[PDB]
Amino acid sequence: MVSLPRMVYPQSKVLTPCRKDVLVVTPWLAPIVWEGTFNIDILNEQFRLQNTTIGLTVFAIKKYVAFLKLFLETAEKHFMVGHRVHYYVFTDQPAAVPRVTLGTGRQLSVLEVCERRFLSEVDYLVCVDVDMEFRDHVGVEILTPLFGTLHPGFYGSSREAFTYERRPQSQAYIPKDEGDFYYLGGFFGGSVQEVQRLTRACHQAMMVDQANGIEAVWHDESHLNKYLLRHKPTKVLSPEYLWDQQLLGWPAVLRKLRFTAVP
Ligand SMILES: [Hg+2]
Ligand SMILES: [Hg+2]
Ligand SMILES: [Hg+2]
Ligand SMILES: [Hg+2]
Repeated sequence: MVSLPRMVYPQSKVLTPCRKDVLVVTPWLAPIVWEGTFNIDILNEQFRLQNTTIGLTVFAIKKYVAFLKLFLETAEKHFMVGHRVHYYVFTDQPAAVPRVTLGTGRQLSVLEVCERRFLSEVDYLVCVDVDMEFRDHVGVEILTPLFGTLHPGFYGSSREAFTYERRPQSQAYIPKDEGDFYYLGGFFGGSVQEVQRLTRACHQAMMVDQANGIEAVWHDESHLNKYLLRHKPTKVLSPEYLWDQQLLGWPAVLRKLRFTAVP
């Protein structure tokens, strides 16, 4: 709760939008994080003064353990650098986890495949897929109670085109006239409490679907979209945060490609 120290930075012009090519705030007043919308120095101050600890979770089973080295090494270069980080690697091959050199204040836990642990060890949880690599800054600008990430292939599409689950028989059902954005199942997070609420909710919904003999079109992702539609995220990350340059190239609208799929 302490006050920020004296800081010197350029003034923001009230009569000058920061980005004139994209939407930077949702209808429920949640910021949409694009390069240029934030001053990382101010945000780093706020979060360091709180001695914020960020948990980063990834599941690496079978052949996916092969992606851990690059994932962890690039995260060390771009993920929450300067802040306390705790990586949680869930895997069926504990011995196959690469020994990556970590910066100070950063640790890694290998869990073989304990929620109570999270509440006690980190302030925020970030959940992503392992077959990725960081290519640019991914920092505290994303931290908030609950956040979703705009899917790179649908940020410019009409909602009718969103690949939401369209069957009323599914708990993830979302009609053609509903929906704000199409979020990625591979990059979401927020406070431990909000994240556990989301996963707990999606777990129950998927069980209901299973019992009813139905499986959502895009599984976990379909349910995450239903959850975020009914519980608006406090921050929305732009496609900068999960991109696939091989399939989508590098649009002018993207000033940075921070987290990407591995070819
Ligand atoms: Hg998680
Ligand atoms: Hg859900
Ligand atoms: Hg689930
Ligand atoms: Hg989910």
